[PDB]
Amino acid sequence: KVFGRCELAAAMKRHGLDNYRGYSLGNWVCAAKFESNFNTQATNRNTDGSTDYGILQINSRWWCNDGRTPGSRNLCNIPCSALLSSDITASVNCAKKIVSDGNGMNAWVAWRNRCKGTDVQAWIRGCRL
Repeated sequence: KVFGRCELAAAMKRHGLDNYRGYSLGNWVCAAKFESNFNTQATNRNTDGSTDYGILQINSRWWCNDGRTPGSRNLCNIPCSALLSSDITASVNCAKKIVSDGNGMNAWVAWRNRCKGTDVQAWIRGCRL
């Protein structure tokens, strides 16, 4: 599923991401835009052989099991395919664990390079939240 901007903001808000660990909703919408273009089915393979899955491009080296990332962990205790569903609940629950791991949203390269420091609240302007 390809979310609309306000559609995703509203789903994310409903799942408790607004101000989660101090990150306002716009940060999460911005990260999702640049990680996946709001597409829950986005996958991208990394040169180490791990793969990033879903709307927040969660990586199989630590966070989910795809059966093909040898020596990897499964810290969200989920098949990576669960991160591709049209229902974002699994991606959100796992992202809450990631952002708690010490480095905050810097664990998302696109957020650090394209969202961090910018006027992120623009990503939720005009939405009925």
